[PDB]
Amino acid sequence: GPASAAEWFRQRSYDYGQFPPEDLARRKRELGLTVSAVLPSRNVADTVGGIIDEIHALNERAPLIDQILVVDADSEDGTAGVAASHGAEVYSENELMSGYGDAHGKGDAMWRALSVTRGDLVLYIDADTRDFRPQLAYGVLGPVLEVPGVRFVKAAYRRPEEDGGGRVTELTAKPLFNLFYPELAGFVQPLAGEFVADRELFCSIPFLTGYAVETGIMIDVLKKVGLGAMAQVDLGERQNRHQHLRDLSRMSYAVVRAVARRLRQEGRLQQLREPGLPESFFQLSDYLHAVATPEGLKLQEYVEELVERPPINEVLRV
Amino acid sequence: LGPASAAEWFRQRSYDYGQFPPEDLARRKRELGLTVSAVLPSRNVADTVGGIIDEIHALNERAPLIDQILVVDADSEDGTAGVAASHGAEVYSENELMSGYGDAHGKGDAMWRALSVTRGDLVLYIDADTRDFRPQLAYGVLGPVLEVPGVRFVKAAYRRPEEDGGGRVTELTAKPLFNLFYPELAGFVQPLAGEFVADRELFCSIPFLTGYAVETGIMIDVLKKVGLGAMAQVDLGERQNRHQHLRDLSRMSYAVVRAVARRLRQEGRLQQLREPGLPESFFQLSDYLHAVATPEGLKLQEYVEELVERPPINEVLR
Ligand SMILES: [Cl-]
Ligand SMILES: [Cl-]
Ligand SMILES: [Cl-]
Ligand SMILES: [Cl-]
Ligand SMILES: [Mg+2]
Ligand SMILES: [Mg+2]
Repeated sequence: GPASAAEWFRQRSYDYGQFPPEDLARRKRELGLTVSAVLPSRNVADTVGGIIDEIHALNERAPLIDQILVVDADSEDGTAGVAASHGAEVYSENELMSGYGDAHGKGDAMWRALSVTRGDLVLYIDADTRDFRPQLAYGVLGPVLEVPGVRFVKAAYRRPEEDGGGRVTELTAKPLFNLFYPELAGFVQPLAGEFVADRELFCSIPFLTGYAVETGIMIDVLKKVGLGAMAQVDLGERQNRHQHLRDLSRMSYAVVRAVARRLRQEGRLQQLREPGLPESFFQLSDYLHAVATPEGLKLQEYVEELVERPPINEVLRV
Repeated sequence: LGPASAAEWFRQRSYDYGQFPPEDLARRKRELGLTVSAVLPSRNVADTVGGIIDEIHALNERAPLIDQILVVDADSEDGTAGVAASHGAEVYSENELMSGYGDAHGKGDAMWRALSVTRGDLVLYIDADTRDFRPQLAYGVLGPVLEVPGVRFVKAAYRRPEEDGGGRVTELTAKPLFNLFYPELAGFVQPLAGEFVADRELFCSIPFLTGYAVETGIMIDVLKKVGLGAMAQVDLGERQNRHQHLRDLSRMSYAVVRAVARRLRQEGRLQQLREPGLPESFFQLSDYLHAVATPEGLKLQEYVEELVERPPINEVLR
């Protein structure tokens, strides 16, 4: 395995420039591999159309993506119809793994998607990217297709200069990973939605359902394949999204919850509830967010249960 | 028995500074014979400490509340010392106080050492970098210590100029971490606030973490010492934001994480932190690894900060 974070960073970081699309396509045909691109799509009517159009144009020059799969996460904006009218295979998430109830977020979408992905490789992609450059499709395929032993590949990129990622990455994930999962500290965008692996890998791990999904995947893939089999590819620039700091806070909470849950399974965290601490203070699903408003201080409460899906292998018709 | 919930505490222990007219506070302070020291941990703040001291003096004219003003200077290159002295504050070098401990390890070291020169029954910590120092920044948090019996420790609450739950580190690191591991603290609007007051005995009876981890350690240790019902916060109105770079915030977030981790390890909630099989080269809590994307490629950068716990100053000074 890798000797240190730094040795991994050196051996397992690439630029998209090292994998021209033509070459990859040649290689893929040679390997006899297929690729499903999965777009978990929640109210992305203004963007999925463009992404699908670009994947299509890419496939013109170099056939790399076999299945374009949009999973509509109960959108109210016309997402499903936009995706459909641009030629993607579209599924509502309610209709997949239907015995599971209704959509419980990005993770649930990404997980359920596996039941209809046909490719040997599953490439997850963010559906909300505003100017989708071809390399957001193929860049991460580079190392899975060409480097022995590499099994999982994450995007790295920068906003429009030293980009350590968005705010949840910078202030929640990187700090927690440095402390608890030092092997993950070399990833530039550990929470990126573009990543690819063998379909079998994804079918064999649990998926956290909400925002914590990328966090749980990073940790579980690490434990499964080892750091040496993980890589990242510099894809250049990505206009980061805008969001309200107030809403990032609950996303940060999910990241925390995911680490805490994994720490508890490893046995590093035990007796999470402090003996002495009254029951009334203890409710993990209950997030309190104290704020100051022009009208006084207020205690806001958010209730989100941390739902987790089992390895879909265990639960899908074989 | 204490508050039965964070919401119960939030109602009973949150105040507005309007509830504590300074002249009323001054009377009660006089009646009890209490003195107050104001401690300003100062690193390169020549442009702001002048006003702060000035304003504190102006407030004492209407209502004597601060008996001693201590500027503890981190050997600023900007003439902080001269400014503060000429404005009539007492000035001390952080490296001269408690010098047997060597040179100072950042903000927390300076705050701890100051306890060797504060003579006040009560110690009020204040930010030295505030641009517009309003009167209530000097008296607001004194309200409950003085007027509410049972209350020993009071934290500032405030908003930036619809719903302010704090700066990025507070929002994305502290609140998430406290919600999970220290739910008793989730009602604090500004848990990492630099301005807060307690009795000197209390401060002398707890360790201080050095560096940026100090505010976190204090919250957790005060909580354990006196209980939630003895803590309060007071809304102080509008506080200007001092904005900084998302990169540098990452190191600060990591200090919050480190402070929580250490307390968890000491309680026994966290154990066997270094996973077995993880090569020694990966495990170094003082080394923060910060992966970034630059226009010249991906870069793994590294920040080193030794975390030091100063003992309760009572154990040093008999
Ligand atoms: Cl859990
Ligand atoms: Cl839950
Ligand atoms: Cl430690
Ligand atoms: Cl250390
Ligand atoms: Mg809770
Ligand atoms: Mg380290």
